[PDB]
Amino acid sequence: KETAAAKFERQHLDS
Amino acid sequence: SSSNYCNQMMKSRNLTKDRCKPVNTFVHESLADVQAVCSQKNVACKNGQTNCYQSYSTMSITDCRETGSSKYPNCAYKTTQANKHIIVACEGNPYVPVHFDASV
Repeated sequence: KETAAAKFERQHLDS
Repeated sequence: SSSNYCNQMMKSRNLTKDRCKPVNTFVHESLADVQAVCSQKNVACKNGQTNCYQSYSTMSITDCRETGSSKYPNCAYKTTQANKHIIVACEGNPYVPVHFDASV
């Protein structure tokens, strides 16, 4: 399912 | 959950569809520039472990913090925009950010 790296991106990145 | 940036993005990114999360920070920089912090200044994490890194430069960030009147289902956030150094904890191969430790 969602990796820790993927979760970081979904929760914190807004490029 | 009424159209300021934090209410909108916390919903879109699945943070507040099933709970109100008290605080969250969004970084308005490219993915690879945020990934680049894992090879920048090594610092201790708040918990004491040492896989945290601080960006050499400030980055554009939006802080979202729940108001004192926020109750699920109606989460509500105060939106604060700032330029700050970010501190992330890194893991894996490739060594990438997995947790947001702080902004300073």
